[PDB]
Amino acid sequence: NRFTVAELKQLVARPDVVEMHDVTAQDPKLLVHLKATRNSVPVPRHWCFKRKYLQGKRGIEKPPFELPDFIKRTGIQEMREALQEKEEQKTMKSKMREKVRPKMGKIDIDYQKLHDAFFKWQTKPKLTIHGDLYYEGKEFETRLKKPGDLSDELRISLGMPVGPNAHKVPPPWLIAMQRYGPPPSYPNLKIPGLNSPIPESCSFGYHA
Amino acid sequence: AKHHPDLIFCRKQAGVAIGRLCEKCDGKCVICDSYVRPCTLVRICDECNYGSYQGRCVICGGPGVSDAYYCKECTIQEKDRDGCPKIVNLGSSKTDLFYE
Amino acid sequence: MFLYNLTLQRATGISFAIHGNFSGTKQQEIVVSRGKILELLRPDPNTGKVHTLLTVEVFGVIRSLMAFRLTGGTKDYIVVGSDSGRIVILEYQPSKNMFEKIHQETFGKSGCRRIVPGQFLAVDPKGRAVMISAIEKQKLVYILNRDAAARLTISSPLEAHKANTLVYHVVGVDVGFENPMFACLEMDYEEADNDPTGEAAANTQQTLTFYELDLGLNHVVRKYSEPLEEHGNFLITVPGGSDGPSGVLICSENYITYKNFGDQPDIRCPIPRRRNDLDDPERGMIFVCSATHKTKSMFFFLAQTEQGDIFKITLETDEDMVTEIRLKYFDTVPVAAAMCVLKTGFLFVASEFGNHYLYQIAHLGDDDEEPEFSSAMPLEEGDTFFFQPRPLKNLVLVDELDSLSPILFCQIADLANEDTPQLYVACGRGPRSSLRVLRHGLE
Amino acid sequence: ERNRPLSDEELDAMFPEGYKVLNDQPSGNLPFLKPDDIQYFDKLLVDVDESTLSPEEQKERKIMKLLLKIKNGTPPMRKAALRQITDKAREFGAGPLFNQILPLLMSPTLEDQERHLLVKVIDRILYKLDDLVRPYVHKILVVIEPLLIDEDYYARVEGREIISNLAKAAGLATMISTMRPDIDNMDEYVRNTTARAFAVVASALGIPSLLPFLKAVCKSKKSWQARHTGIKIVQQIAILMGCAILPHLRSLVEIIEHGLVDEQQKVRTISALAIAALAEAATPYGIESFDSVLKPLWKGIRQHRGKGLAAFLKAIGYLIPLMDAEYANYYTREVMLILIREFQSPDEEMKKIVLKVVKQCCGTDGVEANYIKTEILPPFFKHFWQHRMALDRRNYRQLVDTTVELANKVGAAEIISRIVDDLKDEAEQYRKMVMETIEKIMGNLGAADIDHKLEEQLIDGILYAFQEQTTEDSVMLNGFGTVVNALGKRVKPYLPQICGTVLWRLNNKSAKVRQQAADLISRTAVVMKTCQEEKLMGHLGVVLYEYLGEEYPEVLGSILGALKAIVNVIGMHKMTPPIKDLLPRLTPILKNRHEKVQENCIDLVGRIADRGAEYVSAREWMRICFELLELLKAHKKAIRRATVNTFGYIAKAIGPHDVLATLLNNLKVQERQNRVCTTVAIAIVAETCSPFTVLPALMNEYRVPELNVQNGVLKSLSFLFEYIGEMGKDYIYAVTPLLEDALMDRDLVHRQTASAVVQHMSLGVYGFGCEDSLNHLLNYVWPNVFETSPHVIQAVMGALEGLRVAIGPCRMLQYCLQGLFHPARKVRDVYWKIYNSIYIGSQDALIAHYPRIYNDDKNTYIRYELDYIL
Amino acid sequence: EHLQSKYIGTGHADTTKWEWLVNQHRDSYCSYMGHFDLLNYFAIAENESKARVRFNLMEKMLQPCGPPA
Amino acid sequence: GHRVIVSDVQESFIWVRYKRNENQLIIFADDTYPRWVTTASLLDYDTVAGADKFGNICVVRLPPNTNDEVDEDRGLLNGASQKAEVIMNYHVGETVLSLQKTTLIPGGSESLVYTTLSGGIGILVPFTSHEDHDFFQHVEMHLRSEHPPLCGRDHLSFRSYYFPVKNVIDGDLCEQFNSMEPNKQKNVSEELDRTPPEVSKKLEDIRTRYAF
Amino acid sequence: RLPPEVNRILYIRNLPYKITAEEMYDIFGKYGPIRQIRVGNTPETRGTAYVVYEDIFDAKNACDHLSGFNVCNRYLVVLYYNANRAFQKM
RNA sequence: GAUGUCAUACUUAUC
Repeated sequence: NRFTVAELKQLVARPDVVEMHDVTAQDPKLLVHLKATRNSVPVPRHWCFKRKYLQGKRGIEKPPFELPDFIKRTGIQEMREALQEKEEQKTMKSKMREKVRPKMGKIDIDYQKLHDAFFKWQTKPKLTIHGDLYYEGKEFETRLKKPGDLSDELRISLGMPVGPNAHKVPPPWLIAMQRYGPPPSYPNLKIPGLNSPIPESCSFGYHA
Repeated sequence: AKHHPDLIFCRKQAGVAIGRLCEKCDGKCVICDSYVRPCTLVRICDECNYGSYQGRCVICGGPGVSDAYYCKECTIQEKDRDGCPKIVNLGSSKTDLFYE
Repeated sequence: MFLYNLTLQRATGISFAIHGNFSGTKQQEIVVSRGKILELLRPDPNTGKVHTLLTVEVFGVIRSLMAFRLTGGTKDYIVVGSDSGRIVILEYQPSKNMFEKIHQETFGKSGCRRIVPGQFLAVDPKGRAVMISAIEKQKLVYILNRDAAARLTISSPLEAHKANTLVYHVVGVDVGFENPMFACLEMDYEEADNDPTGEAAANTQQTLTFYELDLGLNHVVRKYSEPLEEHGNFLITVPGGSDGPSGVLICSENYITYKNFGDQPDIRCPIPRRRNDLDDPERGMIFVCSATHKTKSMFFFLAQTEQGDIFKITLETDEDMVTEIRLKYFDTVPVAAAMCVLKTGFLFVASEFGNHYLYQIAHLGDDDEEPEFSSAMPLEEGDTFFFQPRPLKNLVLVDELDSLSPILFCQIADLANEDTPQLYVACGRGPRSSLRVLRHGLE
Repeated sequence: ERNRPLSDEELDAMFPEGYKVLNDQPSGNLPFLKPDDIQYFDKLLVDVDESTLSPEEQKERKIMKLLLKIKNGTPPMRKAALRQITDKAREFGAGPLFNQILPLLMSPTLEDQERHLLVKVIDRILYKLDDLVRPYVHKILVVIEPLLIDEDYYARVEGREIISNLAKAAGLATMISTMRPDIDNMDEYVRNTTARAFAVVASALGIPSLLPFLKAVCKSKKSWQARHTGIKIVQQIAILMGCAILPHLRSLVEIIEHGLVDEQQKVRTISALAIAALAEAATPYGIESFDSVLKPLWKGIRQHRGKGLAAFLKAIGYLIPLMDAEYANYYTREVMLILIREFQSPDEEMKKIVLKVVKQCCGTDGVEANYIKTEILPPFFKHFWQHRMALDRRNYRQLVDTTVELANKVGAAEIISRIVDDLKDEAEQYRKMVMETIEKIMGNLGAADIDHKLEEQLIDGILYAFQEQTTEDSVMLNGFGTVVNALGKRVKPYLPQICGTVLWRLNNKSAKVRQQAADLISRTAVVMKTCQEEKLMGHLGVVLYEYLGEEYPEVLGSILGALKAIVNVIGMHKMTPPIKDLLPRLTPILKNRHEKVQENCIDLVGRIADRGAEYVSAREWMRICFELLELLKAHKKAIRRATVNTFGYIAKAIGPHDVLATLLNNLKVQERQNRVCTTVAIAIVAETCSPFTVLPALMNEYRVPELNVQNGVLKSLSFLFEYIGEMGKDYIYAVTPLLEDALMDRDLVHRQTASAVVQHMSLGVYGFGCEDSLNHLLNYVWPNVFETSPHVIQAVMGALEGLRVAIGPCRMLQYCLQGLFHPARKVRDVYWKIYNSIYIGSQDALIAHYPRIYNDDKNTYIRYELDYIL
Repeated sequence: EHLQSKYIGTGHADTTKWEWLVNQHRDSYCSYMGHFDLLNYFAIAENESKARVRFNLMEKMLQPCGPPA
Repeated sequence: GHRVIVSDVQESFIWVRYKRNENQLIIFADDTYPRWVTTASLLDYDTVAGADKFGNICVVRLPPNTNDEVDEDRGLLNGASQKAEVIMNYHVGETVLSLQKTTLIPGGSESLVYTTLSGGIGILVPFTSHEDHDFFQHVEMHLRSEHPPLCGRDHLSFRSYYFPVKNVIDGDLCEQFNSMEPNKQKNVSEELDRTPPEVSKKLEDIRTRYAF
Repeated sequence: RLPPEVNRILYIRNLPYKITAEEMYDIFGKYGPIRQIRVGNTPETRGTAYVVYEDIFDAKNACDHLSGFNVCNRYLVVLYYNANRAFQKM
């Protein structure tokens, strides 16, 4: 009755969306057609787990809150921290005496500054598409580079100052690239000093 | 209501009888149970308002005071186009407190 | 970016059309519904042209609209059902020049679904009830009453739903001072969907069910249900009471069947086709409109087939029963969605594809030299009724209202060497297609 | 137990220091068993000792042991026992559960709370034992039979719900087969209970489902008891279902017309009662279906006399408004003499039937007012206006309704001239009934027919009824207020005579007299402004400002209500008790632990903050805002709704900078109904004032490492978004990273609060071009749909219903795609529920958003109509 | 349970693909019969009028995908 | 110009880049919202306006990155990598069969003229400043609450039937202020702090500048 | 019919220190016979008292008629006796 | 990861 994964992969036009659990369902062809659709969203990976997607980050350290620039540019966070530091030092008698005769004017910063930060200084957040789902390890997987370009961290680790002059700004592996030739995995890669002009292509690489 | 999960509505054919609310639940919605931004009135059925049941509260069931109306979140989500939101049966709500 | 969409030219392709005294005077008025726009025209018999008096935007998809007159009144109210789940009964005010909504009865959700009522809307000839039926498994019946301040009031909608039963059409049978009856061609799809052999879908023809709303019990129940030998397409109610044979005739592919229950037999008559036209190898011909008319002497029906041959049918009946149904090819007309036969000899045909026509009836009846047929004629070997084509001789065209629907392609060009640009578009469907150039200037 | 006397040692041990005086235990931790209940729990005193001697029925003893936690145990222990009995109802079985529940509820030494707990346990075990209690249907029906005929309405409603659940679980054949020998029983009460249970089962399972069985039970001619039980069941079904037997009225009338013709008078009386119930249920209806029932009824009412003639007269009076005008005029002209001849009947039931028929006999045209005032109203005043009619409630309410109908038909002055003599009587019930009749005549008709020779006598009678009150009923004050509202400007030589009696009643030894005087002053507060009386109101306000020292809290709350009514009827800045000397005077009055007095003080504080905010020196409001946090957590549901409005008015008056810090500091209390009220007050302060000024501060409360404070801040943000609605389009980008970070937390309550905030932002900013933030919230809320908590599932369903209306049904169909044919059923059921919710929200929008499906071998699923192009 | 009996076309966890395809075809036929634009497009695509297209859409409502399996 | 906009009848319209040295045509831009568009019209070099057979009309806007240098297997979700976004969508009620951005009157501005199958003709004009667009949105929000339609359907639920509205101002609801009662027009003018002849002139000036 | 939170003993908070035993007996004995009354004589327990009645219904009627009673210039509150709340200082 | 007894905390403007 239930076919294997090989027949379900050979019968469907898109065998990349076929899984091992879809072969024992009530409709393998309908599931293969729905999973390989144009605008379909896949199922989350927490449907087959046993921690209910909330018991993984138990002992991991996390920041309390990430305030934006429009909220931190109003001076309310420092005043709230100062009020929390002043309120933590008061005893029970100082808290009971301030309830009958309170001291008005806690911070009293401004009235139009918050409206200017929420209306004129409004910044759009970093949104995402509807297909990019969320998981437990999505907040920690930030590793997801180009040939001919190097970052500042790799240049600081390797000790290669990036400059417009191509004398020392290419890495010292370019001598082997001049002795042996261009890399066979990238025929369109152009490096200055070998197949590109040195003062023109100051980016130490071009993919043309 | 949304607080008691065992409460069920009538979901019958709503006629022309407007729903009423008591003084303890005045202003609150029938489905969302909210008292902010009313948009449309509630339409009761023919069996829920007949004889002694006319002018009574749909949620509680006592004497009515004001008119019942739904909020904007029920009118925008097409929740007012359903049946009559009249609580007929009362299960595990305002029953054990009277005997204790 | 933020844009704004305005309407330069209004919609001209009318989807529904009705006639009646909406203003309240002795003259009649036509009400057209183009889906999203409702217009009112005055067929003035002095000049013969059509002049629009009011045009409103309903902001939706008007599925059905019907004018009905109350018992003992002069003004006729228009009941309209749209894609939303609310039927609106309104009345035209000649003073304010607007369509004031008298009542709005909500009985379903929005959207053009098969569970939301609004597709079929039938009204009684007396003006006591109104039936709103959906495509399948949903029906409601509202009772209109007259309050002593000359007020039109609506009661609670009754429950007349039947599960696993689709409805193709619905009409209201005439009943003089009696209970209103609604007749619908229902079709049960339970046995056709529960049997996987496929043979159950061939014996699932529609049946005419007439439900009589009981005013004493305040409920709606199915009074009669008679099966039919052919798939009915539309229904046409006949005036009765003190008039004559009250009933509801059913139209089908080369078929017209009078099926008045109780005592009258089902009288079937084939539709007279053309003489030697090569347009139907194996296909039939169904009706598209009814266009009932009564000049206080008898009753007639200006039926229109799929080709456009407008035929005036008259039912010659006995004092209590129906004897035979007679029909004859009256004239040739373009294909229209709904025809409106008004008073003083006027017929307005609103074509869904092309221009609309408004003609004057010059020779009504035409039972002098036309070879008319009858249902009691013993004719065999198919229909055996070959009518000859002829131009318009009984009616003469008076007004021609231009239109652009359907417009499949349009371009803005300045090939006329003018200052303001022009718009070249298309109109019509089939033989009535034409290329139309339009400019901002006046004629 | 709670009223047992204690010794001095037990009283001294329950008090702390610093005060100056001016075997019998079953298996350990089980609660105390009653000495009369040692029969059902007799197997619990010994040890279990499960070692090769433990059958399955001993596990049913555990079903008794949890019952020992259910009858007289702790309420957390009772909740745990109810959860263990509902979660294991299918594993334990309905057999031993019914065999252990049947002698427990049938004990002669039970109580009301134990019977309510047994009914709740039977109703809770009725959902998991479906299609399994069919042999145990009679054992539950014999225990649920006297519950419907009980005196309490809640127990009768619970018995009716249990009977409806049993009829829904056992079907229709088992209920007809079990109640079939229960119709010809010898006991009349058991037969009436079986008829009521059959009527409840017919109301819960449909009228044509039991219509041929009832017709066969009524048409069988073997004994009069079965026909009487069938007629009683038909009468109970007509009295229970009001407008539901209206399509089935002809089939009931055709069965009821066969009765009232035999030699038995009881069957004829039951048939007449069933006909009267069918006429009173569907009215005005059944005119053509009752044409064959009036001809034997008139003959039975004219040929014989007794209980059957009274039942026929009641049926004629119930069916007389259900006929035409000429038929009712012909019926009323031949039944008035029989009603006048039955006025001197010694029976109470016939007099009650005559009083019920007299209200329906004169309700339309045909009956003249002169004949009803000459030959109908003096015998109704001489035969029905007695002292014994005010004792019973059913004999007093029907008499008051008949008096109101006679005042509306004939005239209010002719009834007020005859009902004013009983207002100064020595009976409290008759005076209360006369005051209620006078209030009904003043509310329905009015006081325009009352002349000057009777208004002073009516005012004196109302003053004598109010001054001689012994109970705590508010009927006399409401009647005096209705009489004052009906008088209006005609009570102008009556205000000093009422003020001298109201001021004298405020100084007395009793405590209820001052509260009654304050309630009468509050009820007559609106009649002083319309009668050009400003000095008397200014004197009453200055008296009530000093009369706030009444030691009774019920009198102090009434004085506060009278002061609030005087401040509402007069100007706020033109009161001789001004706001400058009243708002500090009410600041220690707001710290009361009462229910009505604290609510009246909160309403007065809200009115003084909304109308008199410029009468303070901007210092007492900041001190009263700290006392507003202590006004919550009360079981009244009235002060918590006004304290948020008072805090919003204080934030709008003194600026939203001082109350927001107090609302943020009071959010960490770890108590129920104290964090949601502060969040609602903060949302009301953000909605009344500018929402931007409370925008970074609400972003600050999430910065503190606390779960309760973050949940309160999220609830406050969700309530502020729900109160804003269309104004939340500018505050969506500031709440989007907070909603993105709150949905990724491990706590499910914070995720549910973030889903509710996303649902509020979707329902408020729908149709504004903010679909990107809605999609970003839906992409994080989509893994939150697989939760096991019902509250989190309801929050995810609300977020999905908001995103389907905000982002469109196409995005909801794309998010729910490839989940309907999923292999895992736990996700497939949730996907099918989401698809059903999206189809119920928008069914026509799913046609254009439907995916393309290829054609199969035998069937075709490709849409060829939409694939073609011109 | 009751949601599938009250509102047809909702579905459950044990719903097959043929019944869902028949419900989608019935919803598409109801949307084509209700909206005038789809009926006008179907009448301009073929040579038949609006009444013949409505009769063809009403006659195809009974088993639009074929016999079940 | 050096690109192709292949409009598909079921999913959406996909953009493809054409190379000068080679002869391949690889698609690198698509849409995630199903529309089933029949006709299309190009307004700018990035955005493309299309219309569906259901009755709606949308405008697909390209992302600001626009990575077109793609030489050639998974994409984002069974498609391309650069998913486009929508910035405008409005339902008209009739299937729009033709659309063209041009100038119907000399001396005005550019506007999109659309011809549907119901005989109607629509004109979409962009907003010059934000204040006039905010005033038009306030007038539309006042007319949707003060002047309900006669069919009973909501004005906000009419354009948001299939696709939700985004920065689309319904001119038919704003142009009905001159055909209403004078008390309601005076209340709508006092709610917006203007005059009803001034509101009529502000409503007619955009219609006279954008079209006839 | 009575809630289980009510008891025979009732606690009073923020009481005047100048009140005598006769005034407390007259204020507590208005709703029924009072069995015992203990006033605080400590600086940490000043302003609080405990009144225990003989009948449970009389104690409930007294506790329902003492929350917010008019006294000298303090905000006295009447509440039900709790075993876990009275021993909070230990 | 589940079970069965106990404790703590949380949610639904519940009373």
